[PDB]
Amino acid sequence: QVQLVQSGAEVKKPGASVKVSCKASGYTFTGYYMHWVRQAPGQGLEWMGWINPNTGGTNYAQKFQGRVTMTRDTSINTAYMDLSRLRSDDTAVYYCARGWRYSYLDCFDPWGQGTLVIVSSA
Amino acid sequence: AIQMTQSPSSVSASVGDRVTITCRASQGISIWLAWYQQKPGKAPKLLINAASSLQSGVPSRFSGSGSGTDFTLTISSLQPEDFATYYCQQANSFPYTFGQGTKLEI
Amino acid sequence: VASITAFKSMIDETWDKKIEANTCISRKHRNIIHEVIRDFMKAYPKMDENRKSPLGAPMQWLTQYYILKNEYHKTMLAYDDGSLNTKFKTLNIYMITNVGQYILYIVFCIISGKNHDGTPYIYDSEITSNDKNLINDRIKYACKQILHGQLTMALRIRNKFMFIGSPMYLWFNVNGSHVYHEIYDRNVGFHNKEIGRLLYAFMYYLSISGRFLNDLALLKFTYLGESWTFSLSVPEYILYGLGYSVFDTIEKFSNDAILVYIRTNNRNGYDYAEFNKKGIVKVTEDKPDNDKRIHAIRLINYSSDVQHIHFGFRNTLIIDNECTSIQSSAENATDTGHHQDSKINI
Repeated sequence: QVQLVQSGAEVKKPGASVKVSCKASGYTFTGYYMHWVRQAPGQGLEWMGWINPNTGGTNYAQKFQGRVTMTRDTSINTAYMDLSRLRSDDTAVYYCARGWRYSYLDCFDPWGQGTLVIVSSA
Repeated sequence: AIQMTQSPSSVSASVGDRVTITCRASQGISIWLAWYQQKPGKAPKLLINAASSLQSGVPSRFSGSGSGTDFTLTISSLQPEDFATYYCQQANSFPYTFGQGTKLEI
Repeated sequence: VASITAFKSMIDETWDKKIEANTCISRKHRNIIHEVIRDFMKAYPKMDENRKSPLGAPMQWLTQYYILKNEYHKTMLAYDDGSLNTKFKTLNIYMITNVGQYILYIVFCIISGKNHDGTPYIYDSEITSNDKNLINDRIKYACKQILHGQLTMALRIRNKFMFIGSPMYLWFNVNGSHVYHEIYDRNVGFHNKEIGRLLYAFMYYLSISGRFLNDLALLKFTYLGESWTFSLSVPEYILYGLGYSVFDTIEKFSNDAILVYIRTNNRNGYDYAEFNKKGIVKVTEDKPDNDKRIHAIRLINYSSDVQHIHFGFRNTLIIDNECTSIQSSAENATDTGHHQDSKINI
């Protein structure tokens, strides 16, 4: 079964950085685009970008430009997302979403588990 | 950014009815629309791709249609497992903007 | 920089090879030319808002105001003391007798935005002109002049497989049928089977399939805002001339299965990826070297008529490396050797 196990919830501070992992299993990690979509509490979905595991290229959204560095390690089929300059509005459930088919940059399936990155000063 | 707007933000329905969800786009997005289903506390699940094609494992009661800036997701007979939040997703122009969401209640 | 180095090496290596009968440009050199054109397009993708074309015409690759601002053009002209630029100034249409001279002249005329006469494609004072007829006539004249000059060289030097296709931005609202019925109406010699066969295949395909096919399109390309819709099989020469690559954005509007050829293998065959679903297709595989990159898409369907079904055969969808084995005519077309091919998306 195609599975996308993510990291646990991280309680970070403003101005820090968060690295959310995404381990893939059940399918060939290269050949399927890995997308990152976050969901703010009480709000909708926001798209951050995709990373091609076979080549290493990326295409980030303009809103998340200069803050997201999507790296991958093909030895563990693991996808990494790093978000710097964490403001108070970055608290969301960060999902990693595989493409719905082989090299299809259209739709996302499955969507993983999610990581509740809580950025607060408490 | 191509904004996606979903009209029936709250659609109450019962088991055995027909529900229609409409997703209008600001600009023409061709046939590239994806419908999702997010039950509370769980990850979203894709149900229809390319606005007219059902994904594998999705029941046949779901049926999508539309082109240009008008789209429609139709449930022929509602089931107790179909009460969730539904999202659109355009892919014609980056970034891939989702919708606000439509929730079904009993 | 790598594309410019490959261009220099190709020009230096092919500067003494004489254009003869049954000569052809190798796959490595074609990929070098393709990469040069793509990098020239990518260096200045969009246009400044101060000088914007209201018609949507791609002025960023046709106007001298944007060519001299392009950094790739400056680097190409000043790579090694302008050695390529110095050789360019002693080349014209009626003096080329070498393959390297042909390649240098055509590519430098394409990337400098100048016709073979010497005039620019679109003048700097006509960027914001709303006259559709003027801009359309300029673009069609540029494309037709490139193709005519290549066919004139083909007639003069009696060559058969010399082909540098006009890029995608020189086909803005340009009817392919008009181009074919204006170039081949005169110079009946062009109709000879020994003169200009690859150009004939390039122009005949674009005369039966338009740029935009509306709801009849089964495939669509996209590269820096330039789109093209295909309903039949797309051979290698069409994608090579237009400038599209299989690693670009490909949009499938039908459930028909396509075979996207990406590279060649060690068993004298071709590796392909098969897609049979609606959606946006972008090949995740790494870009091969310039000697092993192939751009061809074959539609596995029976809806296409038998009149133009010969384009989907293996030996004509991909240009053969051997010059004498290149198949372009409908009568001389074979579909053999699928054992040598392999599947990459298993």
